[PDB]
Amino acid sequence: PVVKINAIEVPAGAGPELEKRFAHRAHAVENSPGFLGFQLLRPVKGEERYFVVTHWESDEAFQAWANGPAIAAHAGHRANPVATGASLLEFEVVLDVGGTG
Amino acid sequence: PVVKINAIEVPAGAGPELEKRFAHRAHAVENSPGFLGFQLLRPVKGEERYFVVTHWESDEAFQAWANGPAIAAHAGHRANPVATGASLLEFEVVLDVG
Ligand code: HEM
Ligand code: HEM
Ligand code: HEM
Ligand code: HEM
Ligand SMILES: [Cl-]
Ligand SMILES: [Cl-]
Repeated sequence: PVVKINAIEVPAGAGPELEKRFAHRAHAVENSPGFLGFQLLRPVKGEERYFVVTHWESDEAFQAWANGPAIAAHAGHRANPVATGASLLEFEVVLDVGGTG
Repeated sequence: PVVKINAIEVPAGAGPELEKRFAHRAHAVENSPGFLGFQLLRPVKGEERYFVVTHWESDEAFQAWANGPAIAAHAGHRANPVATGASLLEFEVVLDVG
């Protein structure tokens, strides 16, 4: 599997509103092919950006969503953005273990 | 829950060996209190560092481990470490959907 993280620059003070918007749209990507879930991570130390950590079965699955449906879903909305930049960080999962055994 | 990521600088070429070392030691943290697992993420685009993404029930559980047992578990071992730097990135989980 792969991990695609949007590392989003959020002005100081804007975090609560950004979190509210993500919580409201939390199920926006549900059932997209190859999609395995996401987390929104609020920065506490060592990073100032929020990390939007998304998980996919493959890079092709991610690319299909990001280039097609993700973009199309924007028409007929528009409130924001509060973010002032983003960087996509892309990775392959080498290992994934749980906490117990 | 919280996420503590060690973002480790690995020299080009050293990735395979680093991955081998983590795979061998993959269950080193198992059953530590508050520990919920980890992933090792190999960088493909937009980052050059490996991300060691660890999951904890609380910051306190992480701090207990990092300051105590994680350090003590090094004695009586030698490997020449391949990484050339690391940054701990710390976060709180706002939402986690499947
Ligand atoms: C510069 C480019 C972009 C801008 C300005 C933008 C801006 C926005 C804004 C304003 C929203 C609505 C949030 C709100 O206020 O409720 C949104 C939602 C969203 N964005 Fe974008 N975005 C961009 C690119 C992308 C890309 C490239 C992706 C994914 C590959 C993406 C994925 C999403 C998703 C999944 C939502 C939630 C949609 C829903 O609730 O149905 N965005 N974006
Ligand atoms: C999968 C779950 C995702 C959700 C629910 C989501 C939702 C959102 C929302 C609500 C915004 C507007 C933020 C604001 O008010 O400033 C946004 C912005 C944006 N998203 Fe995400 N997104 C997701 C994944 C991604 C991914 C993986 C990417 C990268 C491929 C991405 C790229 C972007 C970009 C480029 C923006 C505009 C940021 C800016 O203007 O500086 N999104 N997304
Ligand atoms: C500059 C400080 C550090 C150095 C030089 C260092 C170096 C190393 C080396 C060489 C190994 C063995 C890898 C192999 O098989 O070759 C190792 C293992 C490990 N390190 Fe460290 N490390 C440092 C700090 C830390 C810290 C702060 C933590 C956690 C908070 C940590 C957590 C671990 C863990 C969980 C292992 C797996 C081994 C086990 O305990 O069974 N290290 N480290
Ligand atoms: C929980 C799973 C973890 C495992 C299995 C693990 C394992 C390892 C291993 C095998 C090394 C040596 C890598 C090499 O050969 O260069 C290492 C190095 C190190 N680890 Fe991790 N680690 C874990 C989590 C952490 C965390 C959360 C931290 C954050 C403090 C950390 C801090 C360090 C540091 C500071 C080094 C030395 C990096 C360098 O010398 O540049 N480890 N760890
Ligand atoms: Cl985002
Ligand atoms: Cl590490």
